[PDB]
Amino acid sequence: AISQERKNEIIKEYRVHETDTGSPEVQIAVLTAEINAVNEHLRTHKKDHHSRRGLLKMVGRRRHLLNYLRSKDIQRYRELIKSLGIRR
Amino acid sequence: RREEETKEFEERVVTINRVAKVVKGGRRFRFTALVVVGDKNGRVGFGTGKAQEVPEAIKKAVEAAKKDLVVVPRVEGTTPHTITGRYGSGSVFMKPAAPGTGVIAGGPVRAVLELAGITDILSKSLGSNTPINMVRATIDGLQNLKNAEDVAKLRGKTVEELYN
Amino acid sequence: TMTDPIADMLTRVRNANMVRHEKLELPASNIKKEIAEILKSEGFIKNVEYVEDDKQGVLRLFLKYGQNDERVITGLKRISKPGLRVYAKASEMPKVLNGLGIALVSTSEGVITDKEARKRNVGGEIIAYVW
Amino acid sequence: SERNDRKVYVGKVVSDKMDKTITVLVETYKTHKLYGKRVKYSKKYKTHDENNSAKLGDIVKIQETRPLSATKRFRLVEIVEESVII
RNA sequence: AAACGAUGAGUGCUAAGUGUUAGGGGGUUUCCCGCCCCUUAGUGCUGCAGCUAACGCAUUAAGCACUCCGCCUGGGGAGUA
RNA sequence: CGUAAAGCGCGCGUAGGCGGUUUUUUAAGUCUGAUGUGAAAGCCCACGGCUCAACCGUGGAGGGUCAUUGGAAACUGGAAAA
RNA sequence: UUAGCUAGUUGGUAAGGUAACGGCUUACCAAGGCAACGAUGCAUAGCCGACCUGAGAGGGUGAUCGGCCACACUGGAACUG
Repeated sequence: AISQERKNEIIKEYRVHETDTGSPEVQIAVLTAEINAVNEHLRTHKKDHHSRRGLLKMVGRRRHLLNYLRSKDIQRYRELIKSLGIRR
Repeated sequence: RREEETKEFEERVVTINRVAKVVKGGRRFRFTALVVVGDKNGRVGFGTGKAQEVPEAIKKAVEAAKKDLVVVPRVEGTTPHTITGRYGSGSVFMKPAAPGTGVIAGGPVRAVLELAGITDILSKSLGSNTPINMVRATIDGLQNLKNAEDVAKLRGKTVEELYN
Repeated sequence: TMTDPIADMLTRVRNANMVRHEKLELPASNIKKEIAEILKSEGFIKNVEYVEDDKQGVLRLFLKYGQNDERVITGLKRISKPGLRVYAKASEMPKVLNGLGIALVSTSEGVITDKEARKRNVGGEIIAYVW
Repeated sequence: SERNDRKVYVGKVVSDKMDKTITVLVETYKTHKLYGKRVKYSKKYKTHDENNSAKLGDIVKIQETRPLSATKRFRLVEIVEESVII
C-alpha cells in the first residue's frame, strides 16, 4: 500500500545501523516490497496509467541506487541480491 | 543636444528614397534622405529628415545631425581596438589596421568612417544591408569604445603597464 | 545539478553590472578566490573578502563603479566551457584588447593574468576573457 | 635486434571463448579535425595467450610481437588487475 | 492533430506592485477565528533593466549563461513518387 | 527554431555527452625543453644570376592530429581519503 | 531508401608450402569472428607532396613536376632470372 508499521519493522533488519534511515539497502528493500504490491494490483487491474508509470520510475531508481552500491562496496551488492532474491 | 556651427564641417549624404503616403484619390509622396556629419578630426554624427524636396530635406537632416554628437575615441589614426556593432540585426564589425591600409567597408559606413577622420581601419558589414541600421550600429560601436586613458583612470593602476 | 561554477560567477558578475549593486554573494572556491584576487589586482574589484560557513563560501565581493556610475568593462565571458575544453600555448596566447583587457589563464604553476603567462613562456588552459 | 620497447597498450578483455587467444579492448580518445574536442573510440586487439591465462573482464597491457595468426598479432606481457564480480 | 504557451528538458543569477490555490514562522486580540508582516511552491496580471522584424517576453523570460537532445537551410513539386 | 522553414505528443529509460565541495596522489590530456623525423621541387622571406620582369638558383623560416624522452601539476582525466 | 555479414570464416593441432610470419594450403577438433565508435553492400574514385580560392578557419581539383600504387587486346599460368 504501503504501511508505516511493516515498513518500520522490515527496515530494522536491513538498516546498516540502528540510527540510520538512508542506506539504500533499506531503500532497495522497501522498493522491492512496493513493486511487488503494485504489480499484484496491476495484475488485478490490467488497464491504468499511473500504476505502470510508477512501477517504471521506482524500478529505474532502484537500479540506479543498486548500481551506486556496486562502486562504493562489492560484497553489499551480492548479499542484498541473494538475500532479497532479486537482480538475477 | 548641443549643436555647434563653430568647428569645420563636411556634409555627407548616404541615400535618398522616394517615399509615398497613399490617400483616397491621389498618392502623396515625400522625399527622404539621411546624412552623416563630422569634422573628420575626432567628431561625428548622423542625421535623418524628410521633406517634399531634396535640398530642404537634406538641410533638415543636417540641422538635426549636429544635435546628436559623437566623441569618437581615436588613436594613431585608427580605432584603439576591435569591436562588433549590433543594432536591430544591422550587425557590423571593426578591427584596427597597420598604417597605409585605409578604410575598407560599405559605402555608407565608409562615408561614416572617412568623415570621422579615421585613416586606416578594417571592418566588414554583416547582417542587414540597409544603410540606416548598419550606420546606426557603427555609431553605437563608437559610443561604447574606450581608449587607454579612458580606462586607466577607472582601474586603480595606470597606463604604461597596460597599453596597445 | 550545476554544470559549471565559473559560468555562475560570471553570470552573477554581469547581472550585477546590469543593475549596479556593490555587494554580491556566491559560493566560493579556490579557483574562485584566485580569480577574484586577480580581478582586484587588475583594478576592477574594489575589495575582496572571503567568509566561512557550512560548508563552502560564501564569497562576498565588493564591486567597483566610476564617479559618473560608469561600468568599467564593456563585456565579460568565458572561453573554456565543458564539452569543448580549450587550451593555449605560450606564444599562441591571445591578446584580447591588448593592454586594455586581460586574459585569465590557468597554468601548470597557477592562474595568472595574460601578461605574466606570455612573459614566463608558459601557457595553459584559458578560462575567461575580460575587458 | 634490441631497439624497440614494444608498443605497450593497456586494455580490458571482452571474451575468452577461443584457445590460447583473447580479445583485448584497447581504449583511447582522439580529437576531431574540424572542432577541437575529444572523443573516445575503441578497438578490439586479439591477443596470444599461453594457456588462456587471462580472464574475462581483466585489465591487461600488450605489446607488438609479430603476425601470429589470421588477424591476431599482440602478445600479453603482464596482467594488471584480476578480480571477480564488483 | 493548430497534441500550442506555434515557447525542448535540467541548473544558477537579475527592479517592483497586485491577486488566487494547499501550507509554515512571528507580533497585535482575555482567546486571531477575527488583523498585519515574513517565508514557500505553483497559479495571473501591470510593468523596469534587457531582449525582439515588431508585436511582445519580463522570476510562470522569448533576459543573463552552461550541458544534453530534436530540427531548418527558398517556394511549388510534396508529404508526392 | 513565438509569429518567417525549423521543439517530434508525451512519458520510462540503455549506449553516449556532461559533471557538486575539499585533501592527497598519478601525470593520460595539457603546458614546457631537447632528440629524430615531416624528401626534394613548390608557397613565404632574403639575396644572387638571365638587359629587367617572368624564371632559375641559393639559404632561411614555415609546415605533424608525429614518436622517444627530461620537467609542472592549477585545470581535464586515473586512484585513494574527507 | 545499404542492417546483418562471414563457414577457410575465427581459433587450435599437425604437416606441407612460401625468402619469411601467417588458414597461405591441406586433414582433424572447436564455434567463434566481424557490426551503430557504421560491418557488408551499392555507387564513384588511383593516392600524395601540392594547385586554385579564402584574411583565417575552410572549400574544390589530383593537368604538367617528383614519390607510391595498379595495368599493358581480354582471361589463366609458369620457366628463366
